[PDB]
Amino acid sequence: PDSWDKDVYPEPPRRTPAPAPQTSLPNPVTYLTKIFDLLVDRPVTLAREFIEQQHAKNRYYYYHREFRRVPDITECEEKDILCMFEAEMQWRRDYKVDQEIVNIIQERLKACQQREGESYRQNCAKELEQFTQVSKAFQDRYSDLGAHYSARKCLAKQKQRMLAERKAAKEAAAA
Amino acid sequence: WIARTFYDGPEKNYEKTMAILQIEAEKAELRLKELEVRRLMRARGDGPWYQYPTIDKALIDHSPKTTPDN
Ligand SMILES: CCCCCCCCCCCCCCCCC[C@@H](O)O[C@H](CO[C@H](O)CCCCCCCCCCCCCCC)COP(=O)(O)OCC[N+](C)(C)C
Repeated sequence: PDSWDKDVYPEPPRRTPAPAPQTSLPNPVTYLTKIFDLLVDRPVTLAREFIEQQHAKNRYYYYHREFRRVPDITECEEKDILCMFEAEMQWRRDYKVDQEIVNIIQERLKACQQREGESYRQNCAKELEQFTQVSKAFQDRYSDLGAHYSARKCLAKQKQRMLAERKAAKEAAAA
Repeated sequence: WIARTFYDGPEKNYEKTMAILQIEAEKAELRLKELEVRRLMRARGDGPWYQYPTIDKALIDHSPKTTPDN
């Protein structure tokens, strides 16, 4: 459906087999789903048509809010409360967006597991690799801040991590 | 409807928080400066505060005193 982007939430082309009745005996599934169609799907469809025309009579729009970029906690003086406030709000918004990204990837993984059925272990390596990469990055960003987290604590954690990385690289170079 | 009739936009609370933070930070730095100024004035006594009285020199009598050597 157009209600969501197909690229963000991909699906395989959905190949389905064709009915191959090898016997002439009538299968009750076909007749029963036809009577279901007649007794259920049409009245629901007509009610939806009524509701959709009534909605089309009154059309109005809502907008997705755009947020400007502001200097982050690194370009903030040690006691300048206003810039720290701006940077903290921006960092919290980014944290929420990252959580939503991880949610999207997890939804992809769950859909793959259910869809591929008995061969999910092989036919879901792509989603597993994507989730592993995203999970590793998210953990590196936000794993251990705890309650009372902030942009300053995240910056300190990043500085410690990249100091360790610089030390390791220097040790490798001077090996 | 609820948002229109009961609440306001994020700008109001955002900028009110900005103003509140600015006031509170100024008050904090003022308190610290005031404590340091009090410490300095009480230590040296060269300020307007902690001025303890000394004898007024207008009480001294500057006249011959029945004896040349005071
Ligand atoms: C399905 C549709 C209905 C949905 C349900 C809605 C019901 C809402 C009831 C609960 C309301 C919760 C509180 C909401 C009001 C908060 C206080 C204040 O903000 O509201 C003021 C309005 O409050 C109302 O004037 C008073 C509400 C009182 C509700 C009482 C309901 C029960 C009364 C029962 C009496 C029955 C008769 C007596 C029988 C004996 C206007 O706010 P304002 O300061 O502008 O906000 C600034 C931002 N602006 C400018 C954009 C608005």
